[PDB]
Amino acid sequence: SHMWIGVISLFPEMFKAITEFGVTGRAVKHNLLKVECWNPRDFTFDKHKTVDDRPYGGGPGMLMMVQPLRDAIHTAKAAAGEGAKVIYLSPQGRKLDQGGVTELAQNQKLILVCGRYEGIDERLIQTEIDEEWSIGDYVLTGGELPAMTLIDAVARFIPGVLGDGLLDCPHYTRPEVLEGLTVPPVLMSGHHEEIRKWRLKQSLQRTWLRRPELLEGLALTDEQRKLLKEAQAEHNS
Amino acid sequence: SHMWIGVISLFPEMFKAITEFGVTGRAVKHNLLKVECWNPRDFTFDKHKTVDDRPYGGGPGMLMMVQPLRDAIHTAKAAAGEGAKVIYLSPQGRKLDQGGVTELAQNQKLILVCGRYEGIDERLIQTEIDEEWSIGDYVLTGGELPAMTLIDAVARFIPGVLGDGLLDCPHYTRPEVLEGLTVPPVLMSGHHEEIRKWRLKQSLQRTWLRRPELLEGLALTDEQRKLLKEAQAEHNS
Ligand SMILES: CC(C)(C)CNc1ncc(C(N)=O)c(N)n1
Ligand SMILES: CC(C)(C)CNc1ncc(C(N)=O)c(N)n1
Repeated sequence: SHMWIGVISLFPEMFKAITEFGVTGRAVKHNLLKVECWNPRDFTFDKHKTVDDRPYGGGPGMLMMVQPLRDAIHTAKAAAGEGAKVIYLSPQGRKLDQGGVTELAQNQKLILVCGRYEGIDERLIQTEIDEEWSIGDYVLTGGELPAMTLIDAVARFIPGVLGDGLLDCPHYTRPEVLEGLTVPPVLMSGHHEEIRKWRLKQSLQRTWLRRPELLEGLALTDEQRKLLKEAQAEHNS
Repeated sequence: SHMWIGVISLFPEMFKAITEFGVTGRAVKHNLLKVECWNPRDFTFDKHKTVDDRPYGGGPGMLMMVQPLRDAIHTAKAAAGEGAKVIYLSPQGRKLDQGGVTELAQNQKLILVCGRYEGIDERLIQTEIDEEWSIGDYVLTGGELPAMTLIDAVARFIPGVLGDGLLDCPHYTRPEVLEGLTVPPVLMSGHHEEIRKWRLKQSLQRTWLRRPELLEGLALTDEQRKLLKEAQAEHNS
């Protein structure tokens, strides 16, 4: 099953970062992921191709001009056909987490609207946007990096693109000793079950130490409860 | 005051997305922000320029090979001189928010290590990395988009790049009526103080409705307490 993502952006060439490189680049080349861009600048009619406009009420910044942006959105919606969810990315949106990625990955078509300047007219959010999403509680110069982050995250769910609430365990590769630090012997034991339990215990320990609030949201298995208790006992010596 | 950011990445051309476009592109052209990239592939010695390696303990994925990555990091550190903080980006790191952006923006030099595959050897985190940071609780195919997100966020603090804990207020531009929706008359009143209070009240209302936990962390001013009370009264009709 493939995924189609329409993007509205003043800087469509930024999207080469995901369409030309790495796992996502392969997904695009293999037609597993399609990314199509529309630029509001192409929908302007004045000589200077104006894409910003002044905010009612004054203020230091500018907003995206409504007409070119609205026309670009409508063109993207026509290209998508029916069933495409239109998303605006901003810090005022629902904060993205891996559960939200999983939800968004259920869509076969998405349209991502990338804001620049101080943002977009509130009435376009009311009339054109289905959902507002944020990649995190911080402020950027534009919505393109958030859009690409979202695309990369959801692309991992497309069948063929790739070859539990806890933080990842530590990983080791060659050499066996690096600046005096050795690989945990269990990882060289060849005992698959002991290795699985070590990695799970490490993930539980790391989540407890670094992000204890994430543990509150989990219903730990019996095995996970035991390994977490073991890790906490070792921490308390 | 300018900022220098060294980047370690297998896909340095992805960084054109921030260095060639928009506000960050201007910052680079004007020498306010410098982004310098080193690619571990350039530090390999085998015929096929191998940059991945197998994890001790088995598993489905690969890790970044230690030697090319270590050598790239050391070269970046030599180029940076003293005082450069080395950051690894992963979901196991401290979660980025605007307060964390402000902290990171105090550095004149940063080195950002971008992981690919299943990540990097834990001992390199111990021996080479000063701080681990996450852009959010979700999983991506590589650390490049997180690195670019971080760069964009901190670049906004560099003097000359640009022309309070609450969500932003709604913004409006032309036309006065859009699909039957009118601009709030206060924004056309020309009354600067009434406009300021309306925007602040809207920010308080939106934060309360969408992200009430963010309000708990704020020490509201008298004015903010009053406007929030007004907005909550209007919500309860
Ligand atoms: C100002 C404008 C909203 C137009 C773009 N800046 C921006 N900053 C942050 C995010 C985010 N955290 O998701 C985003 N989507 N966009
Ligand atoms: C797997 C590997 C860690 C190498 C890169 N994937 C990744 N996914 C997410 C983030 C983040 N949330 O910050 C990140 N920095 N990197």
